[PDB]
Amino acid sequence: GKIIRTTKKVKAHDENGEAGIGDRVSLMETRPLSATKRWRLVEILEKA
Amino acid sequence: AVKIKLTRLGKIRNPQYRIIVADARTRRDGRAIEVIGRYHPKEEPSLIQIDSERAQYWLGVGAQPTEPVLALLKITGDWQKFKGLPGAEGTLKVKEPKPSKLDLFNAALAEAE
Amino acid sequence: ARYTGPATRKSRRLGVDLVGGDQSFEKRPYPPGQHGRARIKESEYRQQLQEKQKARFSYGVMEKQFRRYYEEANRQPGKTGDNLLRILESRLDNVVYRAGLARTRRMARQLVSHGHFLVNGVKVDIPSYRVSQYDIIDVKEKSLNTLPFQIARETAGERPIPSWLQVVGERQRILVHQLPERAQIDVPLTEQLIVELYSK
Amino acid sequence: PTIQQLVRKGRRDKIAKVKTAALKGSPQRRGVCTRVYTTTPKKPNSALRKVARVKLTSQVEVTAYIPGEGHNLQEHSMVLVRGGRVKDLPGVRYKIIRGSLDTQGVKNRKQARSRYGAKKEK
Amino acid sequence: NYIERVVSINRVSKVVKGGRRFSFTALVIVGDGKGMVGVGYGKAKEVPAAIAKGVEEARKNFFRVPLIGSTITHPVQGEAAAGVVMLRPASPGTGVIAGGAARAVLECAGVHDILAKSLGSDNAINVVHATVAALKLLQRPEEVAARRGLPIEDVAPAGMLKARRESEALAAAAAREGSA
Amino acid sequence: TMTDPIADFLTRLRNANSAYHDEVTLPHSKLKANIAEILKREGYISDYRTEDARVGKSLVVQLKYGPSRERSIAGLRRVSKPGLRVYAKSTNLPRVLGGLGVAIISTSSGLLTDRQAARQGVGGEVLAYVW
RNA sequence: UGUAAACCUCUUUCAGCACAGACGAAGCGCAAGUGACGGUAUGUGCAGAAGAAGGACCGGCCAACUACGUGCCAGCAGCCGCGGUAAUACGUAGGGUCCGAGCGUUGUCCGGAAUUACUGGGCGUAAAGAGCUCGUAGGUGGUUUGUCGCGUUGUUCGUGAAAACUCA
RNA sequence: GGUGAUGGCCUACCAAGGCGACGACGGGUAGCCGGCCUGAGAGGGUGACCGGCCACACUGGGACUGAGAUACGGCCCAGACUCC
Repeated sequence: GKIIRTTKKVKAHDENGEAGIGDRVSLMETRPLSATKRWRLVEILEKA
Repeated sequence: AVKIKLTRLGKIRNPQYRIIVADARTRRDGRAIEVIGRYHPKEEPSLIQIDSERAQYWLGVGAQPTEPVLALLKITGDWQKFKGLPGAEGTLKVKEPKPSKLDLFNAALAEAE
Repeated sequence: ARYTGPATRKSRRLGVDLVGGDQSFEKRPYPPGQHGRARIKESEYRQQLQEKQKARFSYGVMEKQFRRYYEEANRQPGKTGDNLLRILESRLDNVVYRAGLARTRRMARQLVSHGHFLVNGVKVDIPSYRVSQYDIIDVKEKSLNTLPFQIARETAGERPIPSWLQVVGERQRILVHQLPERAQIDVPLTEQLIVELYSK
Repeated sequence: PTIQQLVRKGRRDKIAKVKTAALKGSPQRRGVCTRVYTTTPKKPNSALRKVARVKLTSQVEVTAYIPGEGHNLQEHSMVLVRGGRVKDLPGVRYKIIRGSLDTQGVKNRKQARSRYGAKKEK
Repeated sequence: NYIERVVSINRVSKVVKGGRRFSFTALVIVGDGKGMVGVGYGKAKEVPAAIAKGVEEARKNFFRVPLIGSTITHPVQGEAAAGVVMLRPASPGTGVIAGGAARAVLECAGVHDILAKSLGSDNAINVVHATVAALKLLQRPEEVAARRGLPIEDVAPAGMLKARRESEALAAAAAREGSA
Repeated sequence: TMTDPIADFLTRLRNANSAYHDEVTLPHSKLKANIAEILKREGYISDYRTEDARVGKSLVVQLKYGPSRERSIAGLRRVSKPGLRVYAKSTNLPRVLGGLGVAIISTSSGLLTDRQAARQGVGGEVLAYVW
């Protein structure tokens, strides 16, 4: 019954090469764009 | 196709069917979609019951029932209704509701006294 | 399987009349055998077993049939002793006995086993047939020529008939009004011991 | 133990000792006796006890114990095996069922005939 | 009238230069079948003597029990030397469900429908002592409402009170059929 | 360090009840206050109040002993502890002593005993058992 | 032994013999017939107790005792363990008990086993605290205002195939 | 380019990147499930019947056909065994 925080990587997509590292993002799933590219960006969200 | 079938159930001597809308490429005691009725011929007045509305739905979407079920539908009037031939001519015979246990007991009492 | 051996034997084994009029029991109510007098290591298991052996040899049930009845009584929503005892007195041989057209439990078992009765329009050659409320056990045509049965219909002023039953006719037509309960029945040993046994 | 320990490692359980391994989950097996002889039990119980040394069809060579008081068994006889602990002996687990494929219901045993394989007097 | 028990007999032996000066023990439980419960560990060279000691010592050391008709109020953990017991109420018609020791205790006490379990210290001595500790940990809802000032309605649920009323009805019935 | 102030509260009351002390002293918090008010309602203790200290506030509790020195609180225990955060649906609420004793739930409607929470229909985090 | 028995009555189920003899098919056909199970199921009668009961166990857990034969033997056994002429424990008789068309045995699994303990366990001596510190990942986190409402909680919708299970 | 279709499914080129002590890469076993058995209940073992899915069809590969192929009772090849 204990709460478990867990980790999970994801591999996603931007058409225009915006986002740097150390950020917070919105996301949405899309039809697969490669092997292991499944999610896309919606809003590069909270700056760093 | 998407036909109307009967599935066999029960035990080895007396059957007690159900009425099914399922694909034709399935098996007899197989998966279903929407059971609608049933049929107990081992009884003499031979029970029949159908949800006529949903039956007419599956007849609308293009089902294609088999001979026996088609006969039952002609009886109950669902086929006659789907085709508007004269109209839903009700041919169904209902079982005789047999006497009530309480009335039997009380009548035997009053007969003895 | 109808047990056949002596009833006197077991009525002496546990030192109680299960038929009542047992003159050989009156003579030798103590147990039988070469060591019938000998002394006892007492225990609770002994009494708990003794209980059900008394019951099932009063009635005729075997252990497996009995255990099925017990599971049913515990499955029901009442409480186990009352439920079981009612379920168990519901049997047909016991019914006809307590109505009195049978002189003995064996005789009732036999008469049903040969199909002499007729329940609401179906032949019944079955002894463990239960009877719910509002059921009319008439007798068939040719129960006449049984001579002690004629004695029954004539002078069955023997052991009393209970309240939830009744007889109303010349062919001795039987009638049930309710299913009994424990305070109504008042038959041998109470059965918390038995419930505890199968609670083991 | 804490719950983080439990989630990180777990409750690894025991594994109990498989009894009667040669039979391979089978109740019996079939056997042929390479030897036939007798052997003495431990120091408290002073007697002389019967023994075989069987080649099973599960391909494991094992002793066996021989109930009753007679035995129709020499080497190469084909018998059948069942399992049973015998406290009197170090390394024995298996018994023999009497009345199967070579062995006979030892004689005059009128009580408990089912266990030894002898018939009823009519 | 009293109900009495004998639920343990071991054969003890002090040892001395001649040899073994044996002796006998006993554990005896007494109960009116209504709530009084007494316990005694009697011993002697003589088994009747030890039994009689246990009898009289149980009749000394009674203890009243918070009953409801035929069943306890609440479940409870009772600890003794190592005797653990998890008593718990039943629903009526269930039976006196326990082993040997606790069965003796509760059947003598008057219980008819109760659960139980031994979880440590299989010895009858400590088992009985733990059961007794549990019965002491029990509390009447009346005394609970007393100690915390509130009334029985806010202190208890409704089903227990149903049991109270129905058992008082059965009891008044029994007594008014007896005398009146 | 400190991690479980509610366990501090409860254990302190338990220790003081065993030592038969009269009044207790803590620092103060909204949650502790609501707990105390619920206990004062349910009947376990006589009274609480808020005095103060050098840097912050402080609670003071006034216990409840029998006239013959009968302790009013028998037992006491925290349930939903850090680590094992125990949550409760209305369908599966805890029953203490058949309902005599008291659970202490933390809900959208605030702290509530189990009965009040059930009558509202609500459920949520559990915090303690009392008897 | 044992009301067990003959004994005089009675009932005749189930099997047995003779006769009749189905529904299962508001169906299929536009022909005239249409049941593999099936001449069975099931009734009708017929003569009559006539054709019909074994298996395991008995020192204790574990309700069930004597005698006899053997007396470190043969042998038994799930554990405690029993046999050196007097055994209720071995094999046979009588007897009794438990079950009953089954009865015992073996094999495997769960249980009891709070004996991997989340509910439901411990670490001074019973087996168990690393030789002691530092600190990464991780875990956990004081008081208080506001905000998000992810966890959480309440309600309703969809779904959770049927059969299984449970209630009538 | 290809597919009924998205896709390194494939291809040329370009950058070198990805995975992992929350156990990858390796090893051993096993068909999954509704359910079944047990148990107070959590939970433990199980996957015979009945039903839904998946893989296979002497062993290993391959494709045509056609709306739809693991193509049992279809084809080609390769091998083991058998037969005229």
